[PDB]
Amino acid sequence: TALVCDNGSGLVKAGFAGDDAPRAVFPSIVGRPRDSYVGDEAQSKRGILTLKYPIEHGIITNWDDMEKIWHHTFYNELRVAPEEHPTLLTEAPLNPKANREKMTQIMFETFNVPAMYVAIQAVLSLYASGRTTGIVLDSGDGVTHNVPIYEGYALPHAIMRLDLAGRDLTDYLMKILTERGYSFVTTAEREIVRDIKEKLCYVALDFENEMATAASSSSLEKSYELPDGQVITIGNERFRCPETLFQPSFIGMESAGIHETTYNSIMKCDIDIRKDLYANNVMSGGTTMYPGIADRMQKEITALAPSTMKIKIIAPPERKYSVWIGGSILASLSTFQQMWITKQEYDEAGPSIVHR
Amino acid sequence: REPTVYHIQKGRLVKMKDPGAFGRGDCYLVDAGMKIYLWIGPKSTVDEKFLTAATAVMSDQSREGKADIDRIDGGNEPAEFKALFDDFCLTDEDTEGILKKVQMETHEHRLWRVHREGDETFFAEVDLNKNSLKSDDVYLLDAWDDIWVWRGKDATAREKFDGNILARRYDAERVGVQEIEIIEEGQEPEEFFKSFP
Ligand SMILES: Nc1ncnc2c1ncn2[C@@H]1O[C@H](COP(=O)(O)OP(=O)(O)OP(=O)(O)O)[C@@H](O)[C@H]1O
Ligand SMILES: [Ca+2]
Ligand SMILES: [Ca+2]
Ligand SMILES: [Ca+2]
Ligand SMILES: [Ca+2]
Ligand SMILES: [Ca+2]
Ligand SMILES: [Ca+2]
Repeated sequence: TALVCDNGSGLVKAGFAGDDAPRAVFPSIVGRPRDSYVGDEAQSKRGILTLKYPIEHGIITNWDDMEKIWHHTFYNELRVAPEEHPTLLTEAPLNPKANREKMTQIMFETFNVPAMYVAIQAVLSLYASGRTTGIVLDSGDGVTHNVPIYEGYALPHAIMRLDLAGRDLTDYLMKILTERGYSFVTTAEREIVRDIKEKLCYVALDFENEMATAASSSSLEKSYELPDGQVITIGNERFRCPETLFQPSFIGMESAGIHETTYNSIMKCDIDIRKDLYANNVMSGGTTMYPGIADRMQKEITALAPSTMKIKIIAPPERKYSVWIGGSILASLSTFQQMWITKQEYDEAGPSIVHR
Repeated sequence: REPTVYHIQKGRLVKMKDPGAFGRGDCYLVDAGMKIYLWIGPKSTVDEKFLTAATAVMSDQSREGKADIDRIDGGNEPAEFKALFDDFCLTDEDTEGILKKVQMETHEHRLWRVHREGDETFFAEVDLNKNSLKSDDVYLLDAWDDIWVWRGKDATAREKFDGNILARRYDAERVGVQEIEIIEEGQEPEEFFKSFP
C-alpha cells in the first residue's frame, strides 16, 4: 500500500492510496514553549505555547517543524512505519525547486521511505474533475490560488494568489458573532465558530438583496444548538462571512475578490486558450464548500467575461479533499508505478532527480 | 467507430473491439491521432474521471504534445463527435470504481480522555480498554463510523460540553455520516462495549 500526504497551510490530510477519503486530518500547527507539541494538542495548548504554521501559503517555510508534522503524521495519526510504504507528497503552485529537493531529501534520509513522488495539488484536483485543461480556484485554510492549466501543465506566469481563505473567514465570523453578544475564548468555543462556519454559512447570489431580505424579516436566520441546549442565533452573518472572498475589504484587505482574480488569471493567458479556461472553472479546497458559491462565481465571471464567451463553474462534490483523493488515485494506479522514485535513484542522482 | 477508444474499467484502460456505445456511468478515452477526447459520463466516479485525464496527458506528451485534448460531457456530445462513430449511442452501463470506503477493525479504535483542571481542557490518548474509563472525566471513543462520548458519573458539566463538541468536529472532518452517541456511566449500551477488542 502507498501513502498519500496532502500538506496544507492549516490542515494535514493523510491516508492510504485506494481510500476514498483521508483518514487522518489534523492542524498543520506546531507549538513550542513560549520540547514540541503538534496538531490538535498544539491547538488545545494554546494558552501556554507559541503556535507556528510550518507551511505558509502552501509553501514549506519551517523545515524542523515540518518533520515534526510528518513524524506526527506517520507515528501518531496513521501509526505506520514510513520505511514500509511509498509516500506521495503534494506541493503548492510556484513551489521553488530548492524546497522540493528538501522534501525529497528529508523523506529518504530521515524517514527512510522506499519510494516517493511529489505531485502538484492543482493538477491533481483538475484531473480529479475529469479535465486536462482548466483554471483551478484553490481556496484552502491560508491561501486562495487561481491556477490555469493547459493540457496537464500549469502556466506559472498567470497564477494568481489571494492572501485570504478559511482561517480569515473563521476569524471574521468570530468577530461579528461577538458583535451579536457572544464570546469565543476557550478551545471548545472556537470550534463552535468554525463548526457554524462549515454548517450554516453560504454565499449569496446578490449580496445587497440578501441584506435587505435579512433586514426586512427573520427569514434567513438559523439556530445552532449547543450541547447544553443553548442556542446561538445567526442572521446575515451566514453570508457576510464568505462574502469576504468576493469583497476582501470586509477584513480590511485592499485586494480583488476571487471572481476578479479568476478573470485576471485568465486574462494573463494567451488569447488562444482563454476560451477553454472560461468554460472549465474547477473549485477545490475546503473554503470552496459554501453552498451558493458556484452560482455566484458563474454570475460574476459572466459579468466580467467577453460577450458570447461560454462560462462554466464546476464544483465537484468531493472538493473538500479533492487534492488528497486525486493523490489516492494516482498512487493506486498500475499505470503510475513507473514514476515512483525509488531510494536507489536518490542514492545515485541525489535530490535533483525529483524535477525529472 | 473509426477512432480508437479506451474504456475505463477499474483503474485500467481496456480498448474496445467495437467502439460506439458510451455508458453514462463510465469514462472513455477517444484517441483519434492529433485529437484526444475525454468522454466523461455524468454519473462516473472520481477515479474514472482521473485516469481519463491523466492518461490523456500521457498520450499527448507521448506524441510530443502535438495532440489536441478536448473534453466531452456525456449526453451533450457535439454532432461532429457523434459522427465519428458508425452509430453512436448512450447506455446506462456503470463499471464500479476502485476507491474503497475506509473500514476499521475494533482494535484500531482510539479512546481519549477529556479532563479540565480549572483553566484548560486536556485531550489525551489512553489505552484502548474499558479499564481506562475513569468516573471523574469524559472519554471519547473514536470508532471510525461511530463516536461515543462517555460521561463519567463525576465529570464536570464543561467536560461533557467540550467532549461533545470535539465529537462534532470528528464528524465534520470525516466523510459520510458519523453517529455521535452520548452515553452515561452505568447506562452504556451493549454496542458501546463491543467497540473495544
Ligand atoms: N463545509 C465547509 N464550509 C466552509 N469552509 C470549510 C468547510 N469545510 C472545511 N472548510 C474550511 O477549509 C479549510 C481547510 O481546507 P484545506 O485543507 O483545503 O486548506 P489547506 O490545504 O489546509 O490550506 P491551503 O490550501 O490554504 O494551503 C478550513 O479553514 C476549513 O474551515
Ligand atoms: Ca491545500
Ligand atoms: Ca483529526
Ligand atoms: Ca463507473
Ligand atoms: Ca497538446
Ligand atoms: Ca474531571
Ligand atoms: Ca461526517
